[PDB]
Amino acid sequence: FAGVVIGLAALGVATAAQVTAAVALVKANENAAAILNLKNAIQKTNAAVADVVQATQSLGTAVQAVQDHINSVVSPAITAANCKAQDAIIGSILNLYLTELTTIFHNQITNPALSPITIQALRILLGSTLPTVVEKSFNTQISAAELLSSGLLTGQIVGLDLTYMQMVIKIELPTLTVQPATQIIDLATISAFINNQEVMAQLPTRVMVTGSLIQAYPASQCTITPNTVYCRYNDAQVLSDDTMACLQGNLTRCTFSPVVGSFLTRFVLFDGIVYANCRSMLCKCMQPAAVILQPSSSPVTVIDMYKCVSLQLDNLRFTITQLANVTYNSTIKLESSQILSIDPLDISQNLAAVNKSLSDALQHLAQSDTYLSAI
Amino acid sequence: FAGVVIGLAALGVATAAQVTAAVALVKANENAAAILNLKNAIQKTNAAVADVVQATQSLGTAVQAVQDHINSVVSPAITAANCKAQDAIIGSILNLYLTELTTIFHNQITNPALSPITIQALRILLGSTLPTVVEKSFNTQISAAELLSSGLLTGQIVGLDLTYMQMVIKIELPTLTVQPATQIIDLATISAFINNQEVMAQLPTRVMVTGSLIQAYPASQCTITPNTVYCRYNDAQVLSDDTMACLQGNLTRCTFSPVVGSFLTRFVLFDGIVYANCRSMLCKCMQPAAVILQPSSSPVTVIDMYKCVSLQLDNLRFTITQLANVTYNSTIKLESSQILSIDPLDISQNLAAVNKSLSDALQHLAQSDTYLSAI
Amino acid sequence: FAGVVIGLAALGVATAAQVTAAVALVKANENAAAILNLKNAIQKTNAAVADVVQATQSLGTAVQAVQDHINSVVSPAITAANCKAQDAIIGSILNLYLTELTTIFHNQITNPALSPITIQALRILLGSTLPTVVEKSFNTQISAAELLSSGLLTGQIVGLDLTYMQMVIKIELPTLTVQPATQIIDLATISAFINNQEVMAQLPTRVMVTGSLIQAYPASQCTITPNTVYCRYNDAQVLSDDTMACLQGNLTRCTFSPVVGSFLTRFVLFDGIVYANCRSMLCKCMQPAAVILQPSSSPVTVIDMYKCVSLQLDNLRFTITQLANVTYNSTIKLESSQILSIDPLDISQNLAAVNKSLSDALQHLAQSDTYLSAI
Amino acid sequence: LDPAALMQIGVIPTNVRQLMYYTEASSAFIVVKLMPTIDSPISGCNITSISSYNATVTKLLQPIGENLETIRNQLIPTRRR
Amino acid sequence: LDPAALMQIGVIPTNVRQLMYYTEASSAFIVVKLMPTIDSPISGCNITSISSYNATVTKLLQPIGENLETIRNQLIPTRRR
Amino acid sequence: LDPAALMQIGVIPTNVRQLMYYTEASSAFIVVKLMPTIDSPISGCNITSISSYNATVTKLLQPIGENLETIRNQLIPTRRR
Ligand SMILES: *[C@@H]1O[C@H](CO)[C@@H](O)[C@H](O)[C@H]1NC(C)=O
Repeated sequence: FAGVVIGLAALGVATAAQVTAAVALVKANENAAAILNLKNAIQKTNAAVADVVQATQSLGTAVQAVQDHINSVVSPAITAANCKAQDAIIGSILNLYLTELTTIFHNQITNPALSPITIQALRILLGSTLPTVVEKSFNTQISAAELLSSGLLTGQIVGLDLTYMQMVIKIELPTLTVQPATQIIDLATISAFINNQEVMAQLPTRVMVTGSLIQAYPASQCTITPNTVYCRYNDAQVLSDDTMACLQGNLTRCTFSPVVGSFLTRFVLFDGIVYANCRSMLCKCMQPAAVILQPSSSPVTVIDMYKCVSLQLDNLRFTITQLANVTYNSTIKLESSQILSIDPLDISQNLAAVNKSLSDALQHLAQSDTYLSAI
Repeated sequence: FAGVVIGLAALGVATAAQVTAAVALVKANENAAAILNLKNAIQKTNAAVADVVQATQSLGTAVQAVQDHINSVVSPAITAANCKAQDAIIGSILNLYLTELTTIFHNQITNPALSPITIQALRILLGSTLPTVVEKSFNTQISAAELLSSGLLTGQIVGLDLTYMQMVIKIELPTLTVQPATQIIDLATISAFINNQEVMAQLPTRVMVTGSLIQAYPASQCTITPNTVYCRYNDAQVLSDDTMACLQGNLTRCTFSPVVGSFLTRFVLFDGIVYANCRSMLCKCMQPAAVILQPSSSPVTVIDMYKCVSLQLDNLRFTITQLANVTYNSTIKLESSQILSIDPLDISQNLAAVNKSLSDALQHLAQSDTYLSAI
Repeated sequence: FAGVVIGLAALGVATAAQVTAAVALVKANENAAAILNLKNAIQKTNAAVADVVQATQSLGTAVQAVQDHINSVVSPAITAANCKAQDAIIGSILNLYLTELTTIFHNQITNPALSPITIQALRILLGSTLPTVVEKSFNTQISAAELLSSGLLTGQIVGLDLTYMQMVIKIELPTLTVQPATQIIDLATISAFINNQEVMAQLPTRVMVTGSLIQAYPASQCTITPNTVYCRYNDAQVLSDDTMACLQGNLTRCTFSPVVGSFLTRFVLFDGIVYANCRSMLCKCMQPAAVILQPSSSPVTVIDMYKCVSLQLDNLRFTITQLANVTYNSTIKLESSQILSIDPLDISQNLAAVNKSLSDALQHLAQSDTYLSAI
Repeated sequence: LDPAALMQIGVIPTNVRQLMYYTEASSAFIVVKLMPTIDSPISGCNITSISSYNATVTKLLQPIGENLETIRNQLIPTRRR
Repeated sequence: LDPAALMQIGVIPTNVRQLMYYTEASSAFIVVKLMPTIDSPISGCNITSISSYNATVTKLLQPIGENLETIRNQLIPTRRR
Repeated sequence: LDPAALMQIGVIPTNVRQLMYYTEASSAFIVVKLMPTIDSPISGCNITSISSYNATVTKLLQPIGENLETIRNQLIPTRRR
């Protein structure tokens, strides 16, 4: 039973995440209560960042985002001499923070207290104190620079005293574990020249692969590093049988759309070799000197060392090096029916033409039934 | 014909909103002129916020976004010794404001003076003075906190003096009337298990309902509160007959798409009642102790107090004291043709196969055309 | 560059843009090295902006984004007393800057040094020094204001000394030349009334036109002025034969979708003429007094001075003092089959219905080969 | 709308809100001073900052300024004066 | 996934990464003081700024505060959690 | 393109613009000092905020620095030019 929660009906209509957050919030009662118990002590301390202790034991950190800036401009004494001057400068500091607050706190929803606090919202709320807070209160092996510069950090409000204007917030740093046998792979396209058209293959730009399973995985909110992707949640999407088959190497199941080609989308470098559309672009081999022609049987050209040792592509000049494990039968037969637009207006024009073609068959069917049944 | 306007060709090519803005601009003539008439007085005043008064009556408010900062850091006399140091901070203060100004004023279009000044743009433009202007320039029931944190406020430039560098802006707070017999409804989907697939219904996420009429209504550029949606404009969209039928309860006209399910999209709480996909997710009841199973003919499961008084959903444990309204009201028989992808690549693939099939029908139609004619 | 580069393998997998950038990086070796050779001097100089000069020769500009602020808050002599306050204010200033740095340098990709520094990133990087830099570092006719407010300036990191924390960046200002015989044209739509429905034409909103060639040309990244579009990369898209045909005046090949009309989308001003949907909107002429009626075979109404001299459109009243040229007839025959929705959900529903119809036209065929073999 | 039937296929009405429109607007006039006032006496010193900001800001608002004047000069009310 | 075939039609895998998932979360509590402390003694002066900032912020945080109390009051753990 | 026909169905050409491209660029070198200078004399204290700012900015930039070094060290322009 752990600790069965009573009274979820008070949430009204809530999502799984909101329920989960609601549970966590009440699970945080005692800590939030304990911190807010010290609201007066906290309020009297004049500091940008200060330790929250209870009987020598630290409970958290009190931060004040405009504290130093106030200290640096406020007169050692405020009198009727100052007043107008002091109230001017102070008021502009507070008001600026207030304008910032109003960009992250806008109640539009049923349960405003359950919305996550993002890193963006955290920067606004903590100001210059954010780096200090991250640097201290996370005994981790992930650098502050990485924590600050990504979406790993996330907050939840677990307390709020309106009289003292103190907001207790719980920041969580997810400890991450690799998912075994899984890869996230990003796919780019250069143009290919297929059945007299410059085209690009239409596929997801980022997929998840585990064994024989492939799914679109456009990790959009996720934290990406060069070797790892971290998702707080999931956003995978089902791929059609055709896209799956295409991605598994049945190139006749692939879809290509015509494109306006350009230099920058006609080739890539791949560990020292070049994959280029040498039909839509001039691939000039300098050593051995020759123009690299691309047969129509090859959608793209593999320019390895056997084809060219020194290459010129417009203003680019560089040498090609050996790459192991590069294989290709390079002679693929594709059908022109694979070439089409996936633009909604274009599809609907395509559909409208089929619907029309069909109506002419439904007619012919009727003529051929009265041509029959007369016999 | 009070009050006609002549010379609309001056606008070049313009939208209705632009024309409307043009007409409001020339109405503002007298008001803008009376304000700019005091540009000398306005300029001499050293204040961040200040009243613009013409013969004991107020026309508006004069704001200076960086003034209090400037007042604070400049010495009470500028010498030849100072110069370098004072040119530094003053310059750094102005160049910062200048950099912000360049983020809201780009020369892109025909009639730049008619473009609305948004709250983001007002924030940049007024700086720390904005909360003071909102707190004093409007006498409504609407709190300053709500005015600052919403898109309710909007402005139009109605005057400008490049020599004195003074820009007159007209700020408009709308006065809002509830539109009768109209609701804006937000729709979310949890996954359902249908014809052996975990799927989700494909529907607009926000709709407008008036009587028997239903339209899609993303309140994208709108101000949204827990009970209310304010739209300056009207961005409704026409729904198809199928989507309409489906939203009115003919569930055999719905469209579902296979999804990668997850815990957080397999259930909601709806006033204490759980709506859950208990096939794709383990629905464990603690009292009476049972795993709630979901039969095929039940796309989702309703769990109220009669089914389970204490539920565990993975790590969530909670009681259920409420009761569901038990309108069945009939058989939920869904076909498999309702399960499909609305992703454009997928539709494209589908259409191509439908067209491939039509060509087969067409040829067989020309073939039967022959056997019949050969009689 | 010009010059043959060895060792591209070191890039791993790289796009043409990345290869190009890396070649530029090595071209800048000398320039970066010379500036960084003065890192000691540069660091000793207290200045927000200062010239980097060697042997009466300026190599570039050294900038310090927070220097003036630090200068105006730092005690003339740090002692044991002010040390707590001095470190407080200093720490806040660096930490705020640090926070801003972490918003532009997330480490996500393979070759991070090749990523372009956008103007948004430059603003953060240089702070208030950016206006000073742009004004001095470029000998051009294009104003500072245009440079600061557009996306014309990009940077590339060409040098970095980590010990001295100095980053050399190359900023490029493009030198732009009109492409001959080519226009970029923006298309807006008002609603039309066609075959008893209020609709809008479905077309790309921005096109590139050269000769008889038309392509879709959104210029989302591009820098746009009232007369000119500068794009770094040509991002054109191929249009279908139907869209081409429609755009070239064959109105029977156009596509229209039903819309929820509004006032602001029912008319436009065009050089003093009004083009309006006078069926869905009341077009009330004041002089001569009439209501302009729109025959259902005119999709929109042209209101020039022949039809009206003083027009009222709800609350707008204006004179029409321009004459339209008789590029007619206004009478246009369009089929209802041209009216359809291009929303993916809708297309998919229409495809399903077409598939169903075909499904049983094929069935009606197989059970017509049954009647044709029994005869 | 049939909320009960929709929930049987997992479609959930999460919010029900009223729609507002407006009929009239409360208005206020603002004067943005783009150039701060510097009151302290300047003796033997050229503050290059002020003029450089002046120049660039002025150029930035040129198009808006030219547009206001065109409109204010050529868009004339037959009733307002 | 067959990269060798994909590259023959111009499909280039540019990155291959590991997928991480969350299992345990290290936690930390923070108090944000929205109101800043003024230790300077004030005499013959009403700093009207403190007051209007207070009032406006307080209103900005009404809904959060009320949601916090509602949930604390209605959502009761049997023996937590 | 036939704008006349198009206006008959409510398609309005609102802007006609020239297309620009570039054949060369003017460049300028900026060196960004990430660490400000403190000419104030220090007596009997440690400005600890400078060090931690230093470490963090340094860790933030390591991947870029590593990448520049790699490229500068292994991407070598052959003779001539
Ligand atoms: C700005 O510059 C112009 C032209 O130099 C000058 O006439 C004007 O008075 C200045 N305005 C302000 C407020 O600096």
